[PDB]
Amino acid sequence: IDDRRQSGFLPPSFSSTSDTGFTLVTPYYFNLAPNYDATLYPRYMAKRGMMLEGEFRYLTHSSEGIVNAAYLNDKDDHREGFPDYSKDRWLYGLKNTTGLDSRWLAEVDYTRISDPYYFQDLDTDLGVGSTTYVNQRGTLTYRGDTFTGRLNAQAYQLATTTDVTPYDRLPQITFDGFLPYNPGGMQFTYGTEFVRFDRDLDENIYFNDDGSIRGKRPDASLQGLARATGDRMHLEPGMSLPMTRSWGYVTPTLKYLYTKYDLDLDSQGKTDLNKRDESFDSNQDRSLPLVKVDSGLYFDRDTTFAGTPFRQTLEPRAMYLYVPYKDQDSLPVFDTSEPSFSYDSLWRENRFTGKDRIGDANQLSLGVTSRFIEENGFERASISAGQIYYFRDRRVQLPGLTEKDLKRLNLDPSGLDNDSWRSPYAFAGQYRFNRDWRINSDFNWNPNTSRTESGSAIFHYQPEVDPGKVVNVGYRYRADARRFDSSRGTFRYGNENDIIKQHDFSVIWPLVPQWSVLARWQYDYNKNRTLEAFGGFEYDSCCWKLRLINRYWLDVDDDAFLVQSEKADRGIFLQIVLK
Amino acid sequence: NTSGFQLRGLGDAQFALKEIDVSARNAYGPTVRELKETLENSGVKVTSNAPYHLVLVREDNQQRTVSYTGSARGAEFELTNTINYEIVGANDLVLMSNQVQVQKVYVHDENNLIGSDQEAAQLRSEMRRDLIQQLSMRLQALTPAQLDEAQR
Ligand SMILES: CCCCCCCCOCCOCCOCCOCCO
Ligand SMILES: CCCCCCCCOCCOCCOCCOCCO
Ligand SMILES: CCCCCCCCOCCOCCOCCOCCO
Ligand SMILES: CCCCCCCCOCCOCCOCCOCCO
Ligand SMILES: CCCCCCCCOCCOCCOCCOCCO
Ligand SMILES: CCCCCCCCOCCOCCOCCOCCO
Repeated sequence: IDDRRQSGFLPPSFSSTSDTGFTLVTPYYFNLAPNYDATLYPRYMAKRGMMLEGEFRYLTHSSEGIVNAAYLNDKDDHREGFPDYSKDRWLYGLKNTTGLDSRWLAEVDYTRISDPYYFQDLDTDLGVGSTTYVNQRGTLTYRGDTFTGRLNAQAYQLATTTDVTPYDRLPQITFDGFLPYNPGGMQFTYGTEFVRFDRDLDENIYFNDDGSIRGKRPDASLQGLARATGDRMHLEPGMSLPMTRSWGYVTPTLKYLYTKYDLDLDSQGKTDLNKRDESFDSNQDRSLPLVKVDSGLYFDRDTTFAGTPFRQTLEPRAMYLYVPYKDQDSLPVFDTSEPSFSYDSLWRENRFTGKDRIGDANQLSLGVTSRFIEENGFERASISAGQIYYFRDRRVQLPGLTEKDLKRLNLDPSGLDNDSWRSPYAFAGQYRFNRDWRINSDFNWNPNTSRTESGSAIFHYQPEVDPGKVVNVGYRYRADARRFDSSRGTFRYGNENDIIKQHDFSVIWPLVPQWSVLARWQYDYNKNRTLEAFGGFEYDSCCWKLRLINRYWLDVDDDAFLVQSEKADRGIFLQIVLK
Repeated sequence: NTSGFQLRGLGDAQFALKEIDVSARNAYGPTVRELKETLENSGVKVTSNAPYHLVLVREDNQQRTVSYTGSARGAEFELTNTINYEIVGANDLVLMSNQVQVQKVYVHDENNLIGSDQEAAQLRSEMRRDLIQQLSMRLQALTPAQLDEAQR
């Protein structure tokens, strides 16, 4: 038949959203494709002008990449008063990756937009959510058999006006390698890093005509070391000796972390705020030992469910972690984040990410994992349960989450205990099946505050290789999120505004032959508000395919007063397809 | 003896196939390297000279938003790592083929992008080692008795 090469018009699509008005897209698929293709997306809009997109794709042995372009002359107006506003909307980016066969990997992830309101006005692909940033990174990586070196130049471009300016890692050089050894002898590892974090803060106030000022960018809410820039060097040598047996394993590991900071405080940060409170040191120094003992056992069993023979392995695991305490409050945060509690949290050398914060540790992590494997080697089910036992407290915290909250914030959020003697219970369950049955659950329960920190229950239903019947049911909860507060310039635990308790329903189901129903409903119980809800039909003829849906959804917005607002929209979407 | 559980003994983690040519679309990378490493530590030597090859084609790292903030912005991201492997035998014949995947969720901060990237990186490492674990479990159950039975 061939006919993969539709070098003509692709089945168009219509959209009447009563906000964007009438919108007709008529794609053209350039099939210059022995291995690489091209596509043109000329979108006509009613409220806005005629626009065009260009998507080039290439896929070969040792190479992969997608180039994107887009232009629109803005017919729609009255987003004028909004700052950083442009009438010539454009987008151009390159997502490249070359040299998968060689030791020289050249990755590229660049994307430049014209204005922060590009995705809030033109983007419909990512419907429910909308990206608040785009990647501007370029990575070169050498990868020897014994070591790995990487030069990375990564930055971010804000697709919004209500978030702080992201830091730049203009030259991040990492050298992580190991050392050749013989079975029974010691194993040596090393991780070196050098990053120059820089950032061009835009704290310039924006004006009106009579109202004078109407709002200032969030960057002007950063205080002191929050405005810090500069370089950081990290040296991390380590040694490990894994005694492995057929029934168990014990692995001692001793590492040493040395970090040095060459900072700059841009004056306004240090001359005003610092001097108003404390002193500033551009030359910073940190050196810690680290002890980690990882033990584990292996049990086996023979079961038979529904005639199918399964191997139920029981895997108990213990891990002691010791890191002495050092005051790190004088350090700024560049690449450090503190992930919420889970089962994986039990087996990490540091409760923080990045290198700006090294968690003071003296813990005994106890866990267990029972998994069911069918004799073709396939993992069908998995259950994990664990808890950490603290012998000391957790004094090293993010800016605003340490005893800063006691003084300069007078706050004490509910569910925050860093002085208790134990962690929440962590449960991670998973039940799978190849004909796309998939239920995944996660639950974290703090016994001290007697509160649920995190919850998750995801379910994906499919039948006997029939792609017509799909049923997705998801429930999510989150109240222990540690995020940077734009309005406070520091970190914050469990933001009342951003607490997650949402459900996501989805379904495609056959009614009568050639006909099927499509539906989805996302709902936030915290706001008691529906995020997204659409429903419609799919007529599957012998010749053509017609999909029609009525859709309601919330989109991100940042008004002229620079506050995060959510704004909804309802519309009809129609699409034709030949396959 | 009430349960039926008892410690694992050599005969279980014996690994039937003691040699196989492990290759990947990403010839030099963390996945394939740590894979060959784990296999060698398990007792299986890796060499290009082999009638049986384990080929990793198309390793995919996808990401989607799974929860939203109070301002309808991304709150939690779900990373899904998926590796498509095929076992090849004599004369470049695909003896068998399947996929192995895993997924995890992390909290994304719109005001701390680099920290979130670091968290995502660590998560990707853990997921990587999990996928390698699964591939190990799958390769252990293999037997040299399973032939090509090619027919055309
Ligand atoms: C791939 C490295 C890019 C990182 C440079 C830092 C960019 C951070 O600021 C982004 C916004 O500034 C506009 C960018 O300037 C023009 C970019 O186009 C030139 C191509 O390099
Ligand atoms: C002079 C070392 C500081 C305190 C003595 C501790 C003795 C054991 O620790 C030695 C590790 O000290 C870190 C050395 O600085 C990094 C150099 O090694 C990194 C390799 O690139
Ligand atoms: C086992 C729970 C308490 C252990 C905390 C370690 C510090 C106090 O113990 C010191 C005596 O133990 C001998 C070495 O301890 C382990 C190594 O880490 C301590 C650094 O000297
Ligand atoms: C004032 C009215 C209350 C606001 C709506 C809150 C409703 C939240 O609970 C709904 C639970 O009902 C589940 C029924 O499922 C029907 C949806 O499933 C169809 C899939 O699209
Ligand atoms: C859409 C699939 C069919 C399932 C029915 C769910 C309908 C939910 O979408 C309603 C969209 O309307 C938005 C208004 O949100 C509810 C407002 O009323 C609640 C009163 O507080
Ligand atoms: C211009 C659109 C105005 C209509 C308001 C949108 C209301 C939000 O609900 C959309 C989905 O609600 C169910 C409507 O279903 C469409 C018909 O298909 C029903 C079969 O499920």
